[PDB]
Amino acid sequence: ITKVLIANRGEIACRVMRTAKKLGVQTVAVYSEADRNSMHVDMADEAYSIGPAPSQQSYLSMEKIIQVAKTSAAQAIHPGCGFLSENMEFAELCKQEGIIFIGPPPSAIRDMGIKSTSKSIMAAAG
Amino acid sequence: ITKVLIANRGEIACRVMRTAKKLGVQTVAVYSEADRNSMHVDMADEAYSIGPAPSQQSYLSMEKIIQVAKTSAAQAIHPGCGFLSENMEFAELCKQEGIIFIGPPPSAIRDMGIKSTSKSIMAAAGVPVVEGYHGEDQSDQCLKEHARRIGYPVMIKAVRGGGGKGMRIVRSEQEFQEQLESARREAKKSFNDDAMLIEKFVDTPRHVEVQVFGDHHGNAVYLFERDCSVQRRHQKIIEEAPAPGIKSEVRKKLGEAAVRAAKAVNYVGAGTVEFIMDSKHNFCFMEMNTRLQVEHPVTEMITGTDLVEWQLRIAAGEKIPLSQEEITLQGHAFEARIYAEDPSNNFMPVAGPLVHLSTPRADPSTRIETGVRQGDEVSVHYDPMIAKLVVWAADRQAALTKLRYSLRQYNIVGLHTNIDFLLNLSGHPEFEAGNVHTDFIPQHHKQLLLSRKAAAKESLCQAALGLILKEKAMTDTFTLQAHDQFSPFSSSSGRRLNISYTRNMTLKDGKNNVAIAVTYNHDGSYSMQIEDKTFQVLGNLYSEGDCTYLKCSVNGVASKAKLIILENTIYLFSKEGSIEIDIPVPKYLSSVGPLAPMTGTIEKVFVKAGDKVKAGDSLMVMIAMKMEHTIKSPKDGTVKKVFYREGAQANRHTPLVEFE
Repeated sequence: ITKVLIANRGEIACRVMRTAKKLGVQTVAVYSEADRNSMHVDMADEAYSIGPAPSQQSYLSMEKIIQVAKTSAAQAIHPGCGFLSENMEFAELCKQEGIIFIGPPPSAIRDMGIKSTSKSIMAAAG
Repeated sequence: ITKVLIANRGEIACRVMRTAKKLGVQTVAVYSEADRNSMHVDMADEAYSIGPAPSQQSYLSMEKIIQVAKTSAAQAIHPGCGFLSENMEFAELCKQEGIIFIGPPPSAIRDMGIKSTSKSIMAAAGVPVVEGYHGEDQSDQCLKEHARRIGYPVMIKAVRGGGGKGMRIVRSEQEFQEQLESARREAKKSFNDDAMLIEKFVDTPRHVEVQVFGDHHGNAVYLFERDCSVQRRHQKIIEEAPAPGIKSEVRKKLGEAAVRAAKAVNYVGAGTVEFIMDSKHNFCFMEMNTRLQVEHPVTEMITGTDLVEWQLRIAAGEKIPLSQEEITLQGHAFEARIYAEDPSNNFMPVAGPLVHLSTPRADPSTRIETGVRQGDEVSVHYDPMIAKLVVWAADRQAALTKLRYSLRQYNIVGLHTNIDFLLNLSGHPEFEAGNVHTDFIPQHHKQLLLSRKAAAKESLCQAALGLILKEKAMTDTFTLQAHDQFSPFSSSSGRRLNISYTRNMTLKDGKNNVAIAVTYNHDGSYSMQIEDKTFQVLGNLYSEGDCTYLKCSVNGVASKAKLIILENTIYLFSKEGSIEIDIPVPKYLSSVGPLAPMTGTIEKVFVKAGDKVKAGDSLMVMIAMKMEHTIKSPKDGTVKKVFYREGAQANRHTPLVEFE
């Protein structure tokens, strides 16, 4: 991973980018209309806008984040926490598009959605 | 050693002095007339001049360096690299004078001058040298026996001579009929000698260098070997510290073999034993270096040692502070050497001023060693190197990413360098995979020197914005000196009454001109139309230390690049490359036939038709009431007619010569 897109904002976006800079990895972020002058916009090497301030139009969007990853030539996407971090369809979309999803594979995410499914899988393991 | 004289300049002089200051040792340096304002003069506690700029009169002199050591009361001399570092007579002179030579004793230097002498001394100790034969007894029948003894692959070269002709290659046993044909067809017409020597392989060799450090008490340790295979014109360009591509057993074997070699020649100090390998780890000794080398900081990153401190301690009579079982191996380190040179003509060195110098961010894992400050010039009398960038990371791939990431932050403006070559050399699919051998660069040479590419329209928007904001800066610093402060007109807003203002500027991208129409918007944004496409361009300037950065937002895409504007050229340094956009120069700033000054007679004509003069040339001399007037040429070209021959009377404002 030479360039990572961080599909998140604020404290978590800055925490990851500081590590990336330390390692030598380029960072791209997104900022909606709402975070145009937030902390992670200036810390990033490049960032793209998406749309209206509510999260439904900016950070929870599946297509907009991929579109940013493709045009910036990002090799991996880090969802951080709270937006797409538990979105199994997004992890599957990244795989099909060819982008590294930083997180568990879709097969490990989907089976954890139902509490009774993970209870039985783990109980059978001791 | 309480005071050391360093008989060297530049990067190596500063590297040693920083350690000395850390230890508490006073440093003296020498600077010739050439380095009066170089980096190591100010870092030193005291420094002396010697003489004329060429090295023969300053750093290679034996007596001048001793004279400096005596008057400064230095206790030891460190030769560094390249001048007296291999001068055995100087080491003997120091001993006789009473000054500590920091390096091996003369007895260890002299026996290493002759390659056959060190080969025998080390071979007798169990060192795997390149064997072969150096005898003339290798005729056709003997050659068959010699090839069987060393193995069927053979490269045959003359005892005397070369040039790339007359050589014979054996890649199998049943090729001696071809060897006999070639020996008669061409080989003996150019060499004019029957005697030729044999070696084993020439197929993708690698140079692997393992360090040896010994002391005056009989101890020796080894530090982990480097891969030094990547070179062009027999000059090392980059270097890999942990020598990737080998196993831990190879590292142990090279450690023991190099210590046996260093003891065989009774070597003391920090030296290096150079091995050559094939693809199957058959290492053979070729040569040994007897000085503390400039390559060492790339290894220190992965061993965790300080070899300059170690060398000073054993020179004072101490033991090796850290044993061979305490030397670790963590991560990978790379060096990239930045030279003042122009690769477009197959690297000829260039010399000139450095107008801007910026280094990558400091970090314990990013070691920056420079010998040139901003405002300093590159000379022609000494090595054209500017800087060495050394990085460390947890593994090989992380270090290659960090090396390229930080290298693109290194900005030189004022002369041509090899930075773009280093970036294409590291960022090459085969180099990252690990396909490294001594012919890598000539094998892929055409893929490393790439032509200039056209700028994107977004990059032209950034250049136009930087220029506009620089003009604003000039306006702002004029206002700060004005009495009429806070007033309007000072804001470079382009606010016309009831209408908008569009500025039409032209930028030159390489060879081609591009017109950019910049509309000033009421909210401070710009709308820049380049050819047909409109960009919404916002941004400003900010400072970090002594560097100016341009902050851009173009169509919602934020970016940041360093903005340097030097005379006509706009430099944009970003994390994706470096783009140079030129500002065109108008005719009336770049323009800088003739008439008679009074009514006089002409003494001497100079030129006729068919001649050519260049500007500021004597065309005519005329005397007018006893005042000799020499006409000159503001114009240029070739004369078509001279209207007045010598001795004729010319009048006021009468045309003298003509250009067709």
